[PDB]
Amino acid sequence: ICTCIYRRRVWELSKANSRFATTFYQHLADSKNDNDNIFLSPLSISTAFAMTKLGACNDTLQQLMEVFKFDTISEKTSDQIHFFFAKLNCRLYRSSKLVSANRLFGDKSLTFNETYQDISELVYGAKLQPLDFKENAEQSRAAINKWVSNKTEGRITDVIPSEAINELTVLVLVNTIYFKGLWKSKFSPENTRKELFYKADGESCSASMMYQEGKFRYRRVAEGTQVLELPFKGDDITMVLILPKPEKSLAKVEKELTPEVLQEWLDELEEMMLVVHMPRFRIEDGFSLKEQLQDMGLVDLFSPEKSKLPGIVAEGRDDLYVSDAFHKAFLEVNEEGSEAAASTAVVIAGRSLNPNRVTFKANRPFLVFIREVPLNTIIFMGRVANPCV
Amino acid sequence: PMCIYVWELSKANSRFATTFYQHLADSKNDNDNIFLSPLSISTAFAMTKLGACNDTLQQLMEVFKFDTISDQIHFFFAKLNCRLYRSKLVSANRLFGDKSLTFNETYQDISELVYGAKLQPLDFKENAEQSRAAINKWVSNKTEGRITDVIPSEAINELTVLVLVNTIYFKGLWKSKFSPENTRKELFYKADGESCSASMMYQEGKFRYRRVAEGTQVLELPFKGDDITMVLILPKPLAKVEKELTPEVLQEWLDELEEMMLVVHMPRFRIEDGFSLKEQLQDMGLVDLFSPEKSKLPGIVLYVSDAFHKAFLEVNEEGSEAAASTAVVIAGRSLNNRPFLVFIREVPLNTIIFMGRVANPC
Repeated sequence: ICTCIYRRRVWELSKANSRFATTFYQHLADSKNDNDNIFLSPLSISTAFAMTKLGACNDTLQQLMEVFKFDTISEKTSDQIHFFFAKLNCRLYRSSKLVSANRLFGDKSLTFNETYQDISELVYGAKLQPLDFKENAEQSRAAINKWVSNKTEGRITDVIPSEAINELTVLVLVNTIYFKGLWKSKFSPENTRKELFYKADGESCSASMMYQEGKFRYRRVAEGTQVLELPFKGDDITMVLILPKPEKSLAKVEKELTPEVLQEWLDELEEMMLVVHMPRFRIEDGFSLKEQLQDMGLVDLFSPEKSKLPGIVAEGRDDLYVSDAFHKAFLEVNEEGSEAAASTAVVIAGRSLNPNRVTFKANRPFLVFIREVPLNTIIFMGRVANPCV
Repeated sequence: PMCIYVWELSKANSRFATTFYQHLADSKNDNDNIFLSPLSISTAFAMTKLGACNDTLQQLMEVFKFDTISDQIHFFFAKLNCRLYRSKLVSANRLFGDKSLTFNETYQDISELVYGAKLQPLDFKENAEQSRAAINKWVSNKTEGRITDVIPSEAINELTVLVLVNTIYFKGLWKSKFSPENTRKELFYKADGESCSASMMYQEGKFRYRRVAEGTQVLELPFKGDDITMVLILPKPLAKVEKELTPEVLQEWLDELEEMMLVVHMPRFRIEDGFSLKEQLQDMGLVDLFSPEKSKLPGIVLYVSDAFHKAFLEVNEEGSEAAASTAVVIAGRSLNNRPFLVFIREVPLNTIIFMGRVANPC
């Protein structure tokens, strides 16, 4: 945009968004078997719900502000949050594509308040779309899924699974962020070799390991955890990997992740000339945020008995509540970046490199982050626990 | 003339190129970068050839591989040169002989018509040093200021008869220029246990590539006229390809190149190298010409005493400039992970004109 209440601005909100991001990851991770891959965008989640908060009141509002940690932005009122999001968004959605598919669908004569409509449209770029859930749920589901697959250029198709929508749904929320980007320092396909990945428990399996030597921001911190930042073409988006000393389990790294120690690691990285080895991997993960969030304190927005949602009116039957909330994420990373494999081979001539150069061999499970650096905003988060094919 | 005893010529020449390289390579150490122009050396000696005779003429015909294609060779070399000097590829040839000696007419007439070589009088007999200093000055002008010292110091003395000189100079712009904005400095740790600073260039584009046998990468960067080209040979992360380099090999590699897209990283550097042609040439077979009691050289007014060579190359963002001379001195006292191969070839006539080894680019 660039030009009911509870209680630079971009730096404050990025911090809030990061604390939620860590906590939601730690919970989601806690819920899972270690050999499972995780990948999700906290920013679409915090953004989708900050857009939804626009219509809530009384206690619903009060806890949205609290679950997503926006209440950490001291001396600010809930309305102020949407200005901060307006700023953050302007900047974010200016060889790095960031496409945000985000929407609130609903209809059984659900009329959104004029201003809800307008601020969602202005600050979040969302449309609050009337969809006939009542008479034709299957076409409604199909329609939603088609809208997302259009926004995400064909990747992320089955957002809304099947049964989750039917002639009883009121409002459903769907969000994702799509990123397509090329590596700053591409790997050459001629040095992609099958090697052994050593799983969280036990199994050795074959991943296609990529290799390159280059200058990257790296540091080896406490308990031998190596942090490494690889960048995309155009130095504002980077991928940060975290690989623990093989004695220490990643699981433990997850458990001790404060956003504060995450930052502390970033400040300890320096440009350094090293040898990189990391698998090519595809991670796709999608889910209903609803149970996860409920368990974290977001109860009232989903309860027909408790949802204070002034923003939306229905003729007579006012017990409007968020029936479901879905989120999917897809990452396919290879030698070129997060985009189409083209056979760009690489020839480096005239480089004699020091022995006793540090090696980075992510051949055992590691965390992944996709960080927007100027804004310091975590766009994606994950754990490549098994890239075997 | 006395004692006779195009692609064909290009082939002959190339066979000498590689064979000269290996003899020069094994006298050097792999830490050394080494640069020369085969074409210059074969030009200057195919010019000295018009004065030789009996066994010397034969030995010259046999190590500069003209034997593979006597008098007609010089017709062919001017034809070759006619198809070759016309974006800056230029040559110059010149004889500097003693002011008092009366040089043979017909010798001088073949030299000018066939090679563009004029006889210029100098006083070797009495004012030797100003004469060698004069020759070096001609070379500088004809190589735009790059080959400056060719003739050493103590080579020309009171008894020097003729100094035959050749010059080639090239300057060309890249078909795809490397942009300077993203040229990166970085430490090159040379095997002499030290870190010297290098400056690498980066670009991405379609280039004729092929990773041939044993994983050796071969890359051909074209210059603007698409006729002169730079070929790089990089080993799979050494001396090996040098010891296996024939004109055959080079052809086969260049034959299986594919137009593919790559990211190229190559250092911005300048390399200069100079050396006496003497021993290598002799034990390649050319013994008689340097050896006083055997050198059958009638046609000129006589033994060759020592030949000297020097060359220059500089690769940069916009293109590269290279230069070389061979100076054959007739009766003057004789004296004197890292590396990749570089070839600057003219494709239509397969003329290797410059050839080298780049090691240190600091």
